[PDB]
Amino acid sequence: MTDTRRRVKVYTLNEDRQWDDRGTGHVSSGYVERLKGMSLLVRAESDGSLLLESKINPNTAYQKQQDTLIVWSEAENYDLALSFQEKAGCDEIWEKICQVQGKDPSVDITQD
Amino acid sequence: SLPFTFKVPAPPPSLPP
Repeated sequence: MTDTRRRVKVYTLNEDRQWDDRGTGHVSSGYVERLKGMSLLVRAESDGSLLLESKINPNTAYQKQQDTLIVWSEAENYDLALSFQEKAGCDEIWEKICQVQGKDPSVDITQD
Repeated sequence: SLPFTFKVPAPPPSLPP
């Protein structure tokens, strides 16, 4: 029954500049009132909680580091990554990011 | 079968930013 198309693992860059597993979940996009924009939303698989709510900032350089990884700087000293079970799901979210930023989804980094 | 499901990003170097 578990959806795999949008199933992801969320990572944050830790104090040793390695990656912390913050849990598996499912990723969607939606407009978030207080962030004034389309945002990436992850619900945790462990308990359904809101794990991630990240505005798609027009100026952020998102990187498609592999066919199933999207990586970006959320703030200073704060780096995030979404790892996708399905390349098709990664492509779906990459398209939304590229649409928000006015970029062609063929790029692998959205800002120069 | 796949070995694992979830890739992880590379650990970033200190230099260059």
